[PDB]
Amino acid sequence: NYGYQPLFEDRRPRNIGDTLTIVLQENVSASKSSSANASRDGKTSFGFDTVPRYLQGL
Amino acid sequence: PTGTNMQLKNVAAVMVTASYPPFARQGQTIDVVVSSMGNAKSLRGGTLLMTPLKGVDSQVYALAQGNILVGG
Repeated sequence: NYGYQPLFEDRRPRNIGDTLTIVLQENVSASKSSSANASRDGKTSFGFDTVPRYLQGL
Repeated sequence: PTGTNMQLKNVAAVMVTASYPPFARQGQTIDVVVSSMGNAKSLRGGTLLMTPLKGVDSQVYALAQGNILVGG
């Protein structure tokens, strides 16, 4: 005797020793990315090509 | 086989309701109500197959099987 068995219920595992089908379908995907930047450019100039007389000493 | 077309006409899926009486004992018989669930037309001369009647705790307290009486 295997005990009471439901008639219309779907066949499910209920006790120790019962079998069950596992459909292994795994799809995992993780990603991450980052960046940082900094820039600085500086140019400066001053030139006196021709200096008038009253400015010579300066 | 899983892949097969089954088009029946003499079978209806039904829900069965019953009342558990006070001090009920195994072997005693109770009346049940049988109600169609989807797109069925009539249950005039049908027969209810073995149906386990569950309680709120989802435990079998009775087994239902018999011939339906429909007014008509």
